[PDB]
Amino acid sequence: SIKIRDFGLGSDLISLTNKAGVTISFTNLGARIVDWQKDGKHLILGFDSAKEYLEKDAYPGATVGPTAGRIKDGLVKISGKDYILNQNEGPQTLHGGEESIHTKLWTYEVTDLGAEVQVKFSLVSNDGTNGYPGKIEMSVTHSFDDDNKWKIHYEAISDKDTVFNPTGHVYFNLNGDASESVENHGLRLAASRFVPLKDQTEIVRGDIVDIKNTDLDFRQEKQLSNAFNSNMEQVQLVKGINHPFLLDQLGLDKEQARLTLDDTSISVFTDQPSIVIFTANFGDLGTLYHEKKQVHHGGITFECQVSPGSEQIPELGDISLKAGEKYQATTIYSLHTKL
Amino acid sequence: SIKIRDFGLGSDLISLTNKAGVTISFTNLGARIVDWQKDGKHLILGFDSAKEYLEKDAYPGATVGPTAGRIKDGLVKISGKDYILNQNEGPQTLHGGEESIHTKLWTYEVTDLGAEVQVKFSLVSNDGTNGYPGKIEMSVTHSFDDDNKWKIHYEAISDKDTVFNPTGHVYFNLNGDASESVENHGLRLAASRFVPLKDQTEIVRGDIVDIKNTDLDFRQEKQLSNAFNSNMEQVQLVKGINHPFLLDQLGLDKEQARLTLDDTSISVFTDQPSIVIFTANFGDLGTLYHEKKQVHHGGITFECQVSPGSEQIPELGDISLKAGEKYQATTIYSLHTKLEHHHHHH
Ligand SMILES: OC[C@H]1O[C@@H](O)[C@H](O)[C@@H](O)[C@@H]1O
Ligand code: NA
Repeated sequence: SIKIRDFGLGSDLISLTNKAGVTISFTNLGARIVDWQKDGKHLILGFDSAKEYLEKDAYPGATVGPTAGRIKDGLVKISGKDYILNQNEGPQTLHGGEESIHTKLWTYEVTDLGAEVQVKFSLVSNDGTNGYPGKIEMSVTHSFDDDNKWKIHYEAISDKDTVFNPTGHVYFNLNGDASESVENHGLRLAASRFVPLKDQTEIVRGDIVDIKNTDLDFRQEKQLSNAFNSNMEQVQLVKGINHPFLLDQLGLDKEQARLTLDDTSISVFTDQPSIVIFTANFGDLGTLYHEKKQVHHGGITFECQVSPGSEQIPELGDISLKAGEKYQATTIYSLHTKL
Repeated sequence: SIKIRDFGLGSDLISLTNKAGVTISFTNLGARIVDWQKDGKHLILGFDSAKEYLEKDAYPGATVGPTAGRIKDGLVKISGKDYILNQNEGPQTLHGGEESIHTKLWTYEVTDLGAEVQVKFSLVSNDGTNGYPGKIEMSVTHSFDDDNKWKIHYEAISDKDTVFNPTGHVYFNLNGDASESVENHGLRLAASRFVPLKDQTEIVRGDIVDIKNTDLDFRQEKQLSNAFNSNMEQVQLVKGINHPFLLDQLGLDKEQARLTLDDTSISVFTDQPSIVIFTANFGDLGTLYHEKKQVHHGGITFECQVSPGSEQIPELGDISLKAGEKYQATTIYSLHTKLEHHHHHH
């Protein structure tokens, strides 16, 4: 079934309940995922109204871009030309700059296919918006089906050469409670390398490091506490994890990662080359979710996209988008319950 | 009372009924007025869903900006610097460029004051959007009261020195039918001069002309047909009216314009210096409004703002906005009955 309701400030809340009784909800504010629940338990983090997002934290579950992550000095070069983007974190351009697409009301249309329901959100990024050449017509399709597969499909077209590399910012918490650390969760991840950060500014350091046999090797399922109790300078630098992991094998068919807690597991699939993992290293902040004080490590993201830092490490890839070219991306979060 | 419902594509329809039974409605898509009715008659032009606006004509009743009208070659000078804005009408920048504010979903909050209800829509124009320095935090408050006054209040603040001169794009048609020309309406307008357009591109000519005693003089109420039937060059150039009228006496207190049809009048008050009037000179385009094919001259706007062309005619004004300086503009449309005797035949 589908239900639509006012989410606050003119935003809407779209909730889909599949054949299994599983419920997922989104909002046009930032084309984002608001909740995901089973047997009355939430699997991800989210607020209860639009205002909260706006007052507390605008990132959770949002579509971020046009470029996800940090860009050193807000500088990108397009067609051999230097362009300076909005700087919203020191000299860096983080998640597209201030007041980005995650804070806009996107238009949308719901398409019911029976076993699957789709919600297509659309937004036009005007040429010059936050320094980015455009215009960029974008759409993000969130769909949910009877197999408990939540999928995100992106598309974009620009009138001019530009840069484009958005991501989905859902935070998972299989504990179903923000006051509870995800350290008890088990993680498996098909990445043998990672991108170290320079320093507390969180810009990339400049190199690619092999994680094989370190506290960050999750090629074999392991509990998070491990990584969390590590003395790796990199873990110590951010106070948990806040890094791009390079997937070993590319392709939407491969389970790139798996988050498990008890009989509940989330599998991640993407056509992207990297997964940025952030463990809600907020320390004492205590943001409130469902009236629950958030704890350091009370959440974890799987941001699938091209690794940030390509400006300095070209090997990472290239986020350019040429005029007329159609950008496409897909990421899937599949839910499974053991028997 | 207040009612809200989905209007399509994610936009909402906010409907107000005052104590007099008059209803009016708005949508967050372009912080725009959708309808205004009296005794079941539409006083304005509007569509029935959000998709219509996007598919047929996105301007009607919208809030347009950041700069209303045409900027020759999309060129503005901001604090000694030249800036080139999005050019969406040939080399011209018309109504802030492509996919401007009128096309966006604004957030909004409703404030019930009893005899008055306010709908405050908000949006942020990011720095550099369509070439405009920002960011610009904007808000438009549409309000309706028990006295039948519909008021629009604009507010804005920029992080950088920029330009700002927005307007409301409502179209009136007292016939309550798009297929009926407004040439049968009576018009009174407190303006002695107007700004002629150079040619079909519609940029300003460069001069200010005195229209007293011409077919464009409405200081004393006259039927619109007088204008429509005129062969004055300017009328012929645009096939009707599509010009800025320089108000003679400024001030929010003065009735600058009055549009009448029989027993109904719409009075216009504003704190702006000019009123740009466009009479839906669409020829046989025939856009469908409520299943009625719109006729040439099947509507009229009163866009209150600083006149367009100040780039070329400095005398018109200064639409610049200094960083940190707060912009405000107020326009009011008031509805009356039997204000005067208007008994004609066309
Ligand atoms: O689409 C509506 C537009 O039509 C043009 O002919 C007018 O000059 C514009 O001012 C008006 O907003
Ligand atoms: Na809504």
